[PDB]
Amino acid sequence: EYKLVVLGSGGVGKSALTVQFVQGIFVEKYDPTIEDSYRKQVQCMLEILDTAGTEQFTAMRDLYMKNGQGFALVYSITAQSTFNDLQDLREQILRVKDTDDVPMILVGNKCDLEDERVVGKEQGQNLAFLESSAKSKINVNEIFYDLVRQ
Amino acid sequence: MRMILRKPPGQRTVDDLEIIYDELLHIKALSHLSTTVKRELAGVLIFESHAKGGTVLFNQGEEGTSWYIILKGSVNVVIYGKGVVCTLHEGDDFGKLALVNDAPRAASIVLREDNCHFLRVDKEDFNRILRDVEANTVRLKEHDQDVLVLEKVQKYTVMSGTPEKILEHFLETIRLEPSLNEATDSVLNDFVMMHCVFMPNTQLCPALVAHYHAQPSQGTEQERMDYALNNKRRVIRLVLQWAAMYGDLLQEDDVAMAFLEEFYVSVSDDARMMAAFKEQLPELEKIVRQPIRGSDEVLFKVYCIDHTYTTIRVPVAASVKEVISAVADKLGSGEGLIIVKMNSGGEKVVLKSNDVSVFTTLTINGRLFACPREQFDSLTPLPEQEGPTTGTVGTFELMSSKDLAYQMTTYDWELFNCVHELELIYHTFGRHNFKKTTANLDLFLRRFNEIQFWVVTEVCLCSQLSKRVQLLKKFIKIAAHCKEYKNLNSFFAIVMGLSNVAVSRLALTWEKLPSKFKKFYAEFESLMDPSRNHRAYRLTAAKLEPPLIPFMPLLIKDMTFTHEGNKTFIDNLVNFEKMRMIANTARTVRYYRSQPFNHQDVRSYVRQLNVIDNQRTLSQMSHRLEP
Ligand SMILES: Nc1ncnc2c1nc(SCc1ccc(F)cc1)n2[C@@H]1O[C@@H]2CO[P@](=O)(S)O[C@H]2[C@H]1O
Ligand SMILES: Nc1ncnc2c1nc(SCc1ccc(F)cc1)n2[C@@H]1O[C@@H]2CO[P@](=O)(S)O[C@H]2[C@H]1O
Repeated sequence: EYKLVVLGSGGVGKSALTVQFVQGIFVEKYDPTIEDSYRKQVQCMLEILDTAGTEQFTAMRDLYMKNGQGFALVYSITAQSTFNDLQDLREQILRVKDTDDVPMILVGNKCDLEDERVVGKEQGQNLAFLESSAKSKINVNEIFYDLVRQ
Repeated sequence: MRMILRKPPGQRTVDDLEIIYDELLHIKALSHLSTTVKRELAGVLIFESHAKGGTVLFNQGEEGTSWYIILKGSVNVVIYGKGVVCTLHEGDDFGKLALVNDAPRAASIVLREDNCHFLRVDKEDFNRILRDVEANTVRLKEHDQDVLVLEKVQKYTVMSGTPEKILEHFLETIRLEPSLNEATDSVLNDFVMMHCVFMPNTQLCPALVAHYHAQPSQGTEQERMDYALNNKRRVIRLVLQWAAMYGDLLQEDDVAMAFLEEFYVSVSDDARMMAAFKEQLPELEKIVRQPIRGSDEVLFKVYCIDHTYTTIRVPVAASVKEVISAVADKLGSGEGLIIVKMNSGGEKVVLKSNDVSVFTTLTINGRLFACPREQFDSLTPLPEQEGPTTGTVGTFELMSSKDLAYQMTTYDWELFNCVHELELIYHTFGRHNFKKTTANLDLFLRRFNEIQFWVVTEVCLCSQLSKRVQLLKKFIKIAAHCKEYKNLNSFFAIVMGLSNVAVSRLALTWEKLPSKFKKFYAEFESLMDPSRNHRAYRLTAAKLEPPLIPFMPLLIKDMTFTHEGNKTFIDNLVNFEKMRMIANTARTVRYYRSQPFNHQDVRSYVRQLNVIDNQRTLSQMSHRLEP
């Protein structure tokens, strides 16, 4: 039993990465109301706790942070503001569970589209760094692999 | 061979049956079936021949009594108002859909050429032999393209299709018999609710008029008269379901109001001229905290950088561009303004020109700003945003735990019933795609945060440790009463308020709380377990009977993931499977509100909460209460 959390601002691709990992878009219909909606056995069982659609309710992310063990700080490489929103979420993790060190990974989603890219690869490297793409299936599984190892 | 297949089922010999079976092995329409099934079909399959081109096999609207396979020649699929929609050839099969769904024929089948041979299986023979086994996808085609796709999910249900065909399908399958009033409405409900996504009123209303005036292209005078009359009865029925779904929201739509007013005129004129619609006409005559409407006007303050404000008077559903325009009018400017939301914590979001009805999407203490882009980084919060500096314990402590929870649930129900079902659809798919308000949903969702931060505010403003222990006790009791009243939303809001970092930090307060309430709260926290898709909550809500307020953030999550997890279109066709799932989640809300809910000073307090929503401020207050 493992519990991983996906964090970031809206329009980043959190939900797209979550579905694409647990089941996959299109190939099967996605029902988010059943028991195994966010659980995937990969050997170990992983539950993905995603803040997508509930960002306005800060209590939801805190509850997820409390129950979380691995964390994914995701941003869009086409959005300047989204990279700047990551600093606060990083701090908030080390407050709810009251710890010193926490297993986490930084994620740069939407790496497929370059003619709209305003955020380079360099910036995320200084702060685990991955340039993933939910729709192009790039590095989708890799994100959740690092967290179980840590 | 032909003679053998022309013989009645009960007149076929053992040797006849063997010869027929050997022939069935060469027919490709049957190749996916088992030996067992094909042996049974050998004594049931009827050979049918017709010599003349233009001979009618069956007509649109008739009962589905047979399933056909083409041995030789070709047939035209003919639909009223469309002509020959497509052609079927040697090896193709037709007529399954009406047979299995017990629905009328959606088309006529007419021979394309001279001398056509068919294999036929009649209804009762099809249902005992082929019903479960012959599970081929039903694909209705127009212009060599799929137009409707149906599968066994036992009837074939719509999986995908064009808006026009989906509408045609749901119109034709309406059963007008009074004993099926509930069953008919349930089938129609998905389309009626979800059409705004794939077939907006601008398209639907003209389609309804056209369908209402559609005339059959086949049959005797009486037969044609009867079909057209029942067709009209079906359209009226759909219009009634359509109008009921909108309710008061029709006033927001000029096209829909114009359609309905003219539709009533049409139906009333036809009723008096044909002596028909005696039950439906009076029903149609009826239609021709209070919920906020998109056309309602608001006096809204939009702030300048120096903290002066412009008061604008615009519709609730106004776009950001319309807001910018209204601001620019009163300030007398034409110098590139942008609209930005600002938190009490200084967090800023630039609103897009496209966004509609933003007034109610602000955080509890959020404010709206208008500034040139150069000013964005220099903006700073207003004092009025930072919340109260003194508590209100001296007021609500004198109020009963039961009285507070009851007045909360009462107020919550007024807000919950103000939310229209369609607002859930608009919120999920994006307000800009509809240019509609979700103001009622917005304010009800903000209520969850208001209650949460009320808890944190009062605790953090309570200097005396002894009285602070009395607060934790009281909030736990208010939560318990809320849970009893089936207000699970406000219940989780208080619990999460107690779970807040600034409140959970106060060890000296929690320690001094009696173990009776320590265990009560720990039980509440376990109900919040996100494990197995919030199984603890889901089972709790499932056990409860109708009049209940659900955990709203999880409802918004379900909807979000239904939309993002599923494509709206599959092969350029409407993914109706997705439409059903969204509709089911909205019907869950309808179920929760299907039954009604059963001290002015307590009412006044509960409805006028003044709250801190700045987390930094709350943490700082907490750190000086208990270092
Ligand atoms: N079973 C049918 N269901 C619907 N339409 C039929 C059907 N059969 C026909 S053909 C009528 C006909 C047959 C033989 C003949 F010598 C003269 C006329 N039609 C004609 O084919 C036309 C195709 O275009 P529409 O505007 S739907 O009108 C249709 C009818 O006039
Ligand atoms: N657009 C349509 N609307 C209504 N009916 C259509 C339609 N298209 C068809 S046949 C489609 C098809 C065409 C070529 C092919 F190889 C396989 C299938 N049909 C066939 O015509 C029958 C009319 O009676 P049903 O019991 S509703 O079953 C229908 C289908 O088998």
